[PDB]
Amino acid sequence: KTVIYLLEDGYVDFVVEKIRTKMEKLLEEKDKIFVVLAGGRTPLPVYEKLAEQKFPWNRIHFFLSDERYVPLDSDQSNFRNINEVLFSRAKIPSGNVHYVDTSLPIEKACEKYEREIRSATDQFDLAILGMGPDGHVASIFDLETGNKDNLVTFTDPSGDPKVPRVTLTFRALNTSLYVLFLIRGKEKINRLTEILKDTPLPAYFVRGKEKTVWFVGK
Repeated sequence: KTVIYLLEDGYVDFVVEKIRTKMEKLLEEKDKIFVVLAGGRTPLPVYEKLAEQKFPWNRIHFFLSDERYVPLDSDQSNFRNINEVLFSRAKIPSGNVHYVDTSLPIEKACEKYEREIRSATDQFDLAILGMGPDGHVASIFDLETGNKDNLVTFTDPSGDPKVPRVTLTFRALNTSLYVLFLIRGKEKINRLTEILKDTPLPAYFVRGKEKTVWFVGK
């Protein structure tokens, strides 16, 4: 099923508490858990507070949902931004953090990341995703991209900044037991209403195997 929380106040705190609870439940059941993270303006503040929680970080493995094909120290890099708020703030083992190596030619960066994901797990436990004001998810802007028969693919220059992207596909995202979307404001609410009326925006196709949850602010 899908659950939508409409929040007026205390957005970040509420989201962090829900994520905390879920992650703690997962860890009662399983030795290691596997978590997919989007970048962007809404997830980052949530990660910043998650980094402060007392988790057994050695049991938690993290994967980017997508990456901009730019240097990893660029302010446009999802790695840099999530490293700043989470990976460099919580004491997560290096081996537990998985990202796109944009120093490689883009196809090779994709294949390397695909191999790493496969090696780590056949199933994500949790995906924490944003959605753009156009309905895009991860760096899936077009349905062809999301439908690619791979776990990881790449795009032509797309989105803003308009740069090539490496992204997990619908296939990869949809192995997640729980998919959480974190959105705020009127435009993204408008896109969510379109999704409720079966408009095939990219985000429409990403569902958790157990549950899809939207945390909607504003």
